[PDB]
Amino acid sequence: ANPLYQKHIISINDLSRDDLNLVLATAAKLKANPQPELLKHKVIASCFFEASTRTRLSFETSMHRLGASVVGFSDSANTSLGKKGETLADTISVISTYVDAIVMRHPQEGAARLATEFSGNVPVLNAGDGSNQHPTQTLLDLFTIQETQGRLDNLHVAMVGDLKYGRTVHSLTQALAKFDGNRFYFIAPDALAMPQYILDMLDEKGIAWSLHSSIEEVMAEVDILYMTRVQKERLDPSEYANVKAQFVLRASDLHNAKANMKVLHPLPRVDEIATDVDKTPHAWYFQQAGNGIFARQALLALVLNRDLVL
Amino acid sequence: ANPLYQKHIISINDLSRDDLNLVLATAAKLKANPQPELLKHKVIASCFFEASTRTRLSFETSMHRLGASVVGFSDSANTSLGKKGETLADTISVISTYVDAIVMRHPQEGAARLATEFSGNVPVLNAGDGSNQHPTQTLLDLFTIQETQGRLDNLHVAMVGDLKYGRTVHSLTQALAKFDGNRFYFIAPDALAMPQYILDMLDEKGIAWSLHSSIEEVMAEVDILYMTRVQKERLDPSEYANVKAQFVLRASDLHNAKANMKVLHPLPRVDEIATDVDKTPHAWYFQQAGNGIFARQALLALVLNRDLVL
Amino acid sequence: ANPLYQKHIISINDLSRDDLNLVLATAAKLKANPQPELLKHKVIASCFFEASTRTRLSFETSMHRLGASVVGFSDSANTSLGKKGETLADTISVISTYVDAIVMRHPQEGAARLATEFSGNVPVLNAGDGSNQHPTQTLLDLFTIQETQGRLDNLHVAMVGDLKYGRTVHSLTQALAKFDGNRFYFIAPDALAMPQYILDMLDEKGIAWSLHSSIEEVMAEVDILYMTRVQKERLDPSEYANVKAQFVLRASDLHNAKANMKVLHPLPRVDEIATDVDKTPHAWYFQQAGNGIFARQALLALVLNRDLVL
Amino acid sequence: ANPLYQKHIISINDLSRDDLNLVLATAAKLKANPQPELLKHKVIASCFFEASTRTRLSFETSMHRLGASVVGFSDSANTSLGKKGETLADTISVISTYVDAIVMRHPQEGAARLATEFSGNVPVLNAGDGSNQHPTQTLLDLFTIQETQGRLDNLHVAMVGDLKYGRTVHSLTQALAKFDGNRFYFIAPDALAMPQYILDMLDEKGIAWSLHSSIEEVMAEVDILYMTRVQKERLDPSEYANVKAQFVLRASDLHNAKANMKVLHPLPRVDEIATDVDKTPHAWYFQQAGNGIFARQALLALVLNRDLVL
Amino acid sequence: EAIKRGTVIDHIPAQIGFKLLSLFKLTETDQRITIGLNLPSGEMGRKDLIKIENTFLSEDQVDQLALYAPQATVNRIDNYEVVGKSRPSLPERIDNVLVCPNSNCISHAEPVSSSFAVRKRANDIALKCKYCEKEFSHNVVLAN
Amino acid sequence: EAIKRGTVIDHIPAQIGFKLLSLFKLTETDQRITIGLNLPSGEMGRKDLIKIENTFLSEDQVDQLALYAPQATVNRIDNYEVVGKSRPSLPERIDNVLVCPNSNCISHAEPVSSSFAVRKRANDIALKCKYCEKEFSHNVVLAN
Ligand SMILES: Nc1ccn([C@H]2C[C@H](O)[C@@H](COP(=O)(O)OP(=O)(O)OP(=O)(O)O)O2)c(=O)n1
Ligand SMILES: Nc1ccn([C@H]2C[C@H](O)[C@@H](COP(=O)(O)OP(=O)(O)OP(=O)(O)O)O2)c(=O)n1
Ligand SMILES: [Zn+2]
Ligand SMILES: [Zn+2]
Repeated sequence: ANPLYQKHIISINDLSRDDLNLVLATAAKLKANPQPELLKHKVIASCFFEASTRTRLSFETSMHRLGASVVGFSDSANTSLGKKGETLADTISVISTYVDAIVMRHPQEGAARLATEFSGNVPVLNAGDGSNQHPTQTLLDLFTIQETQGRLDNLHVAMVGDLKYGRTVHSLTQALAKFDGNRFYFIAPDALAMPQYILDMLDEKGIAWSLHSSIEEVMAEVDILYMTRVQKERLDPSEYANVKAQFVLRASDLHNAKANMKVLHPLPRVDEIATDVDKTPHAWYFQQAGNGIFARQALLALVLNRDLVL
Repeated sequence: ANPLYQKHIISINDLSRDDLNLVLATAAKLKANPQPELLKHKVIASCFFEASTRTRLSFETSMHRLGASVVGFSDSANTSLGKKGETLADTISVISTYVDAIVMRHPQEGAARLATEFSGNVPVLNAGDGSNQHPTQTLLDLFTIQETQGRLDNLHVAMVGDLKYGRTVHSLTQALAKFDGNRFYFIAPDALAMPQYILDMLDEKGIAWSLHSSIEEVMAEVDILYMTRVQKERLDPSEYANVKAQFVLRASDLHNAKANMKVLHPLPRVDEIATDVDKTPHAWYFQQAGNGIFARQALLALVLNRDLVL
Repeated sequence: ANPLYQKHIISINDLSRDDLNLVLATAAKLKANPQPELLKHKVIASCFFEASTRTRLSFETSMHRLGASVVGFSDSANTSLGKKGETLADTISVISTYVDAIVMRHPQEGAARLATEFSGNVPVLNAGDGSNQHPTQTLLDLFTIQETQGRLDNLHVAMVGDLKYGRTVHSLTQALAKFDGNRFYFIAPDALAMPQYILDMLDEKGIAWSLHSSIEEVMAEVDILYMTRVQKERLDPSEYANVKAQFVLRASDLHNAKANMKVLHPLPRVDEIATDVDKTPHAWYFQQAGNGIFARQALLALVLNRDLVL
Repeated sequence: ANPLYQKHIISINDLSRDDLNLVLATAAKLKANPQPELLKHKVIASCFFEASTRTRLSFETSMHRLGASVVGFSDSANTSLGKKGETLADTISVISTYVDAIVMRHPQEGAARLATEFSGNVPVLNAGDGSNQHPTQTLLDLFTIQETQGRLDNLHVAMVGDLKYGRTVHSLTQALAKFDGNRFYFIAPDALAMPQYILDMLDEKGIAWSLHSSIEEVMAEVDILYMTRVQKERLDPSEYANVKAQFVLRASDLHNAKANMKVLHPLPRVDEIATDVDKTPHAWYFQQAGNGIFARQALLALVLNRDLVL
Repeated sequence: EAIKRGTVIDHIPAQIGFKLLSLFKLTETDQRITIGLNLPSGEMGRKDLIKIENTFLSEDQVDQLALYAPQATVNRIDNYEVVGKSRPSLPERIDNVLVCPNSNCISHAEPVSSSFAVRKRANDIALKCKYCEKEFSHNVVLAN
Repeated sequence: EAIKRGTVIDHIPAQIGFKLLSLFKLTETDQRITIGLNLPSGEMGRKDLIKIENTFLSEDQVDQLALYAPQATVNRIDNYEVVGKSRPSLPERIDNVLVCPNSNCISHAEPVSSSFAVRKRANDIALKCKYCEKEFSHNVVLAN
């Protein structure tokens, strides 16, 4: 079988570089040659314990693109009046008798990992567990970088915004750090700096990174400008006002950008990316979202289908 | 391709009489000879930003009757604690990379039209935008009138109820006014009269209409009695009490109705149509709802399938 | 004892011209000569089954200015044991064994009147019952007119805004119609016209009134310009915008206003009175609100004391 | 008349050292010799646009201890007519025609200051405006320090906890900086450090301050240990656990504390002060809270009386 | 006074001058600009006028002036001396500058340009929003 | 073309005259106005110029330009003679024109005019909102 057949997809730290490359290669194939009946007769649970419309639609679309059937729910409503007094363990023990795979998003860290201990031979795919992991986001990010840059090695990658609390940038950094010669530029206010443990991981690997106060300091040498939302609910509104300008992008900021440079953003971008960026050849956040379909198909295909995709 | 292939379906004022006839003819065909695999391998977004169970089930049923897959959501919950700070533009920009068509209902007028500016080559079908348009309701209404009356020309059409605020009667009037020789009877309290701009449109076209205080004034010559819900939340309860009787129908009111006359109502009818009407041969509101399936199939088929239906 | 001693205060329709004059004369006296101990040792129930912060604070302040103690509640979407099961009748039967007077506001018409049937010898004062009465607003309105104009007869009174649904303007019109020689000017869109029953009442008393589409038509002659909010909640947003301009008042409109003319508004006034009116000598809506204190004091004093030495 | 008669009390930045001393001297006098009739016949508005039970009960109790009457509201997610439409300006313009003083707490910074621009000659007392000021907390804090230490100069004051977001510690630091020879010890995680603008202000006045990572470093010298809650709401739960231990205080930590040393905390204190501190002679947070009564009485008395015979 | 080339629009009503510069971005250029305001011309309320250097405006660009300044005249300059007089007609689309008065219209707070349709009436002009499809008097639209 | 009696604002940083006209509502009068942006500028590289007749600017009003044209020159003129030239100096308070960047400040959508205390720093100017008492760099305030 293929290396990922019947494996759980929980954390980027459990996927090797060969695993990542396999998912991306499979994604490229399906994009080029769709296989609308590959997962015919599979039933997949779309379990959004925490609601996330954008991520759920992406995942369920990917299921249907391979011909699978979908059952599911979306809570976030059930919370503390009772939520569900039933353990997650029991919920999974039940649901894993119904379906062929579980895709789940949950507000507590570790939830997907816990699921695997109760799902039997039913694979669990983590669609996000608290501030921990979100590997399918990282997989579509990587696929998008590889497609637009031709490689995942020797790149200049800038990450901007809330580097402190963004699970998505933590995970992308770990992922890119599995490849060689990548250089990072971290652009964040002090209250939102890339955490020390990420920097330490880079140090062990002998990977170069530098801190920068603004985007213009490095705009002329970056291949990927990866922007993130500033969880403004964390900051004082006056504090937000004062640092806002350093993590916002507009079209005029792009004058000296390389021709190959792409601007990514896991969305929503409401504050950080002006709409005049949208029609530059650098804007690639919507194409990025579109690649979620192919990355998520590849993962479902690899995990549910014994033989590799052609 | 057929005239409607890959077109957006936003407003009745954008559909010609030939367009309307094409949708209805296609609907007649599919009713007579179902095509359960026509849209196999299409994925359609069912986007109910404003919740509407009756309209959503009708639309999603129509999608499945042609073999399409469905992803979607229903909000109305997200409102003003944040709702979604993300622009509709961005939501559509994302979703249009996932799916082959978008069916959407929204509380703001113009929302579907705005969608088309961001959906790329992905068709948008308007399932209702505020107090503006609801063209698939008008299409199932028209199909129901054509089926039961044998024509859309030279009819006597009575509309009763909240003519002021009913988008559905405004749209049906505009639609019927594209055909010839139709005569209208408007039965509404003064606070809820058919708006002047509709009357002016009829005047330019040299179409006859008259105002009537009650249903009995015209019951003996109408071919279609189209009833609407009185949005009682607008009126004072005592005001509602005092005009109530003029827009309520019971079976005994039907003594001198033509044999061919049908009573339509887009539903719910809880107040306006007594349940003793239900078993008269004139009650046709449930058959009307049933025709929503065939009108909505025809529209999806025409928009997503290059070649005309046989 | 005085004609209002131990009387219920429910409806303007139950108060004679002499009753109105007695309340107003008493209000002027307490305004000039406060009696902070008049109601010492009285306990008054402030029962807002329907919340109204402005009306409640005004009424409770009045109670304290006469030295009374206050107990009560303001109710949102709730109740403890056991209303929503317990009748209003039982609630009043209980509360009337506690207190010396009941001030109540309620969402249903007739609530205060029903209360009088269960409160024994405890006087009930209606702080508003649904779309029916609000007699202490009318008393404070009348006190303000009398104080600024020196009289309640032979006045030119314009009323502008939502005349169809404003219980406050219906009540003020009824009240003013108990005096002689008043002339009315009604300025409202057709959809929100002063109701016919009001017009009939004026006709039967030979009281002159006329419709005008603009404030400019009456400004030179008006003594009191009474503005009322637009209940836009019942209206389409498009509709509310098409006839906004007809009841908006700004400082420039007062150029040919009589020296004595006052602008009144029961408040809140957003979208109707521009803030630039506030500084003119005609703006009197805040003074009107302040007059609520003296009108409500007079009422409590008259009702709870046999004879007032003032 | 006294320097605070009819003055608004909005910001610590508007109060001089002499103003502070006057409030404190008056508080000591009323504590020793209560004047339960000082404000007889005054009516005070307790306006908590933002709910705060502890602060409201404290303030209302103060009002009653001086014999004043009280009207007001505490607001959750609501309002009657017609705030959320009606401006704060109009609300104050109304309420200031009712009452003799306005005590207000509000979620937006500057709300109390704006109120003074509309309240005419009615004094406004700020019970807290967003992340800006809370001057009566600072007054009660200062009263407690003075009462227990006998002075407000030449003190060693440690502040521990969330120094970045605590409006209470910013304000207390500003206040203490109006006196001479005070030395500060700031004990906070880097993410929650006392802001630079505070540090600059101390630098400009030649006031000594230093950072310490543990309470143990300063315990032997501290006169006042002021603990402040951690706004963990802004923080990751993992983060809140990694630096919990740095601001937790327990009885064992007080072993080498000076006999005079007091522990203060504006409350609530969960997770910071172990209950075992409560019984030590240093625990003074409940006494601090009780002192709110005398500080707030003094303020009301000074503001509402020309001259105080005490 | 005079400019060698670019454009000069004249006979702008009083207190409409600055509004054109505002609405139509009429001064948003590194190219040279000279404007005259509350200028004497003939009538008591008189006139405003504008002059723009090295830039020309299309026939469609002229037409947007209609709603505010019907009586103007746009003028091309190629050497020193004029070439052709121009007059704004009612356009079929007024885009970008107007704001839909319907508060529930999707156009508010979305990355789209406003767009309306025009038609005459007794005492006013109807404008119809591209998005909400609602129709208002210009006097309603022109007060927001 | 030149002026007999009134005020001339010269050496205005280019493309700024229009802004000055907006912020300070200088076109809201009947007096004759003459403007030039990016003009024939011997005495500059690229500058703007505004003339307003029969109207005069006090010291504070002149100082309110300091943030938008700190090297402008305001000329007072009577009987065709320039009777006084003054340069904008940093005001201590700026009202009406700026918007507080704190989104939670009470000033937004309330009937009050903005107000900021001004104090110069090495490399920028600090502006402190009268209402929320927060202080921002002028670059933050001016941004929006
Ligand atoms: N290099 C140039 C050349 C000419 N003009 C303009 C300024 C005047 O507006 C115009 C004058 O010519 P007109 O045809 O406009 O004068 P009229 O004939 O229109 O005046 P009137 O309408 O009173 O007859 O020339 C200019 O600005 N710059
Ligand atoms: N009756 C007048 C006099 C002067 N000005 C203008 C022209 C200049 O732009 C400005 C200054 O007038 P000056 O005579 O002082 O011209 P300067 O060349 O001296 O200005 P500067 O001192 O900057 O060199 O005022 C004017 O419009 N009308
Ligand atoms: Zn619109
Ligand atoms: Zn502010």
